[PDB]
Amino acid sequence: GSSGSSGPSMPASPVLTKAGITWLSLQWSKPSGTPSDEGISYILEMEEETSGYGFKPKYDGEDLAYTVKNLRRSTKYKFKVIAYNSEGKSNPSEVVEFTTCPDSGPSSG
Repeated sequence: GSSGSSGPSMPASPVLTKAGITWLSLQWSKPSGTPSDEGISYILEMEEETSGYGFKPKYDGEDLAYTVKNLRRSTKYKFKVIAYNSEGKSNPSEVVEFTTCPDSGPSSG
């Protein structure tokens, strides 16, 4: 905290274009009236494993969309878009929730 270099304002929560079984296609946009530097980056976070420890980074690129991978069938997960700059990062966005499709798989074996 404390005075320092400000980053990108609060971005819009990540949407869910298509919800797969072992993948999740989220969609986020840039904040209003950007500070500077064309094309912003956003880190997709997710919390659903640790015992109230903290969110972990999943994606780290300069795209306003990503295809999550390594998931579980018929499962719920949290996700929050985090906009950051090569200089630093800002506060996370609203925590959204999504579900996946069924699978069943073989199970037995």
